[PDB]
Amino acid sequence: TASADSVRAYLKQIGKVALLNAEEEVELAKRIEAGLYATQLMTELSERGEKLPAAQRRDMMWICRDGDRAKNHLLEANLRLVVSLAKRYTGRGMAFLDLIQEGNLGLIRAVEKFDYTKGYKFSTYATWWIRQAITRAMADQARTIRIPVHMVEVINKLGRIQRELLQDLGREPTPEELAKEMDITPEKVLEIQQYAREPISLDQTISQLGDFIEDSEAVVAVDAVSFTLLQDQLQSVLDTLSEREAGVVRLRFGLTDGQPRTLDEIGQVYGVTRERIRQIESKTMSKLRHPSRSQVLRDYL
Amino acid sequence: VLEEVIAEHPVLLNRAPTLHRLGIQAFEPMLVEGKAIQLHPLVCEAFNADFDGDQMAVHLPLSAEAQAEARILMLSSNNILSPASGRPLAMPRLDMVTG
Amino acid sequence: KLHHLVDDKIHARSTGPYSMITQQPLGGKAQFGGQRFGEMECWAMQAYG
DNA sequence: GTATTGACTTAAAGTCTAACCTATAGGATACTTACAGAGGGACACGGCGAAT
RNA sequence: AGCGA
DNA sequence: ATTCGCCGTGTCCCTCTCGCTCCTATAGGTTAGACTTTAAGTCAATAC
Ligand SMILES: [Mg+2]
Repeated sequence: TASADSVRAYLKQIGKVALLNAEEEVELAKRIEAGLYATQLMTELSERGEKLPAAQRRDMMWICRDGDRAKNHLLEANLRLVVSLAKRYTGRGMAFLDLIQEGNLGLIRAVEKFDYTKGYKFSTYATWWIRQAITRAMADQARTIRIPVHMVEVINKLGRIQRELLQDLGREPTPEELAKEMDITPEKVLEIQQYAREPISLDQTISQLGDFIEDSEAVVAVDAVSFTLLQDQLQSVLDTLSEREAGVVRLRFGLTDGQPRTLDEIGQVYGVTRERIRQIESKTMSKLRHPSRSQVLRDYL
Repeated sequence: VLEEVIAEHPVLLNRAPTLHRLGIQAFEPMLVEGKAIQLHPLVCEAFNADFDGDQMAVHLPLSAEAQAEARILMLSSNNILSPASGRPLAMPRLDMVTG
Repeated sequence: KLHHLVDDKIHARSTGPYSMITQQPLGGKAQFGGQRFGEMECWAMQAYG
């Protein structure tokens, strides 16, 4: 047998309960609405309300539990509608079961927000609610990257237009062609193509691509020691100059803590004015541009 | 300057498939004109290497311990006999035997 | 003259590109890569000690 | 050389408005069961027969 | 996927 | 019919190395974009 198919097991499961008709649906809807109002009234009467008479409390609690019963009965009734609807979409989505469950969520929404006084079979409203929920969940859970609904819709419209034009014309149209067809810009079309891209799988057969994936962002393995020696040389050169000049440069360019101190802060910490320090900075940088202080640093670019 | 760095610094010569222990041996490198590794003819037996176009891999020990290991244990002149039967594999063969 | 010319074979690496998921050196002369010091070579080294 | 004041331009924020993405809800005729479309050694789950 | 030892 | 001893069949992990070349409607968040302010950097002259 090898009965490990949850699909067939679930179908066999949902085949147990019988399908219903319009008057039965009206009865169930009335029962659920009455049960909900009963629970609401009992909560209201439990808080600063009234000591519910034993018999009244009893039969209204019965009404509540029976409303829940009817809700569940209806959901069991229309599971088959869910599967029948879900069949069309499968082929471009996830596990069938996921779509079925989204359909069930749409059903509980529909049975929550159904009205019987309009005198209609429940099937249509159920259908629309189901489809809305399925499409929403499919979109939210389609790709490893998330693409919100309106952009999903324009992507689908672009795809349908391109496919029908391929069927009719026979050639793949152009970005300007799709821009004029969809009343949008060619750059927008290009962006929709770009965001339409789906990730490739690191796992493949060729071997796996993961083998040949150079780590362009990684240890350079030479610039590390290069920067170490660089810093050593800068400390040396700064020691060659005056200590005040060296400290001023270190604070100006953040060589001591990584925090770049500016003219007002350095003038404050040296007890002088920012123009004084600007003169200091200009003279020191002019001193540094003199090649004897720069022959040992020129090669570091 | 390359000569000076090279002097007294052994390298390892792997040949796949490394059937047995002498597939890897440590040699003192010396610089040679051209682009082909010049291998001493008398380790051909150990490497099972005829010169019909076979290729070898040069590794490079770095730490002092690795250099000592290559120098003392895996040097060519220190691995003459077989590990199997103790017969010499540096034994002259083929053309030298004919001579 | 056969098409197995030295210029198309000689290869070396001191430090070059690296793999992604595993941090091993890459492979192939198209890249730099290094030589796979494989399991039998490991055995040779252990036998030497 | 070292430390100042008074324009004169400049980058870095701060803010106001805004404008443009983005997440969420709903859509009320009827609409009721997925799909399918090597070989070898070894062990464990199970045929065939004598005994009580 | 193709190829050399 | 259960026990114990045989056979028999079905389902599963493992086998050289190295290289090369569908739509609508709301409400809220985000950023963006430009106008305005301010600390900031510069230049010219100067006195000691
Ligand atoms: Mg050969």
